Amino acid sequence: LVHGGPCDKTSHPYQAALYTSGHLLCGGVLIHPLWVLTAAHCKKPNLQVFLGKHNLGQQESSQEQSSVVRAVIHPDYDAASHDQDIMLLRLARPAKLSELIQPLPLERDCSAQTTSCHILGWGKTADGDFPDTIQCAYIHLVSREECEHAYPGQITQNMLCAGDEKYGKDSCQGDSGGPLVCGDHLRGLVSWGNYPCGSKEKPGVYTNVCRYTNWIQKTIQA
Ligand SMILES: N=C(N)c1ccc([C@@H]2Cc3ccccc3B(O)O2)cc1
Repeated sequence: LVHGGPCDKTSHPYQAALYTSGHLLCGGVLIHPLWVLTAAHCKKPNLQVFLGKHNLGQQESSQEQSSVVRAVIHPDYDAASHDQDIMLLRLARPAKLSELIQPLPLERDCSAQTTSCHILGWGKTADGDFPDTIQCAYIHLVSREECEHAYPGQITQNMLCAGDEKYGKDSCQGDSGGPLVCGDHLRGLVSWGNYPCGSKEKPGVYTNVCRYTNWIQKTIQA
């Protein structure tokens, strides 16, 4: 996350860290003791999910670990266009809940007009380095028209755009699958965006979670 700052250790209990080959690949969202919601482009071999983490460089008393039993990619995910970029991860071991491990409620209502959001993760910071401490930033939901102009013919109804014209607060490499939180509900998933990271002109693109209400439930019920 570029142009943000360290999160408060207690303000992100739903945050997941996804590892592959000994390094952080993506973020994720705990939405159920058995399920982490992430981006479909985060599918990599032998994913290890870490819950209750704040500082990646140190073993913490609150952290929990789990292998993936089943990675469920949306049937209509299109890798070339990033459309329907959502994946459900079934945890091998259900998450042991505490004050630092809790699921985030999803936004079911597509009509919701809360523009004031926040992003978080352990992705590349302004200096081009990967932080050990989780980063936060307040960003705003950009218009469909503004996004459509920034990325011609690449924005679908399954995508949301959020940024900050003021300082260019954006998600970055390593923040993918992570949350876009609006009104203490999951509004989006870090999907893709401008390179180098920065939303001063071209906003960050997020999977639009409200559209997947039915598929999520149907997957968890299976
Ligand atoms: N809004 C942006 N500027 C933005 C955010 C996240 C990404 C990557 C995409 C990715 C690809 C492959 C593996 C992981 C990721 B991810 O963590 O972030 C790229 C751009």
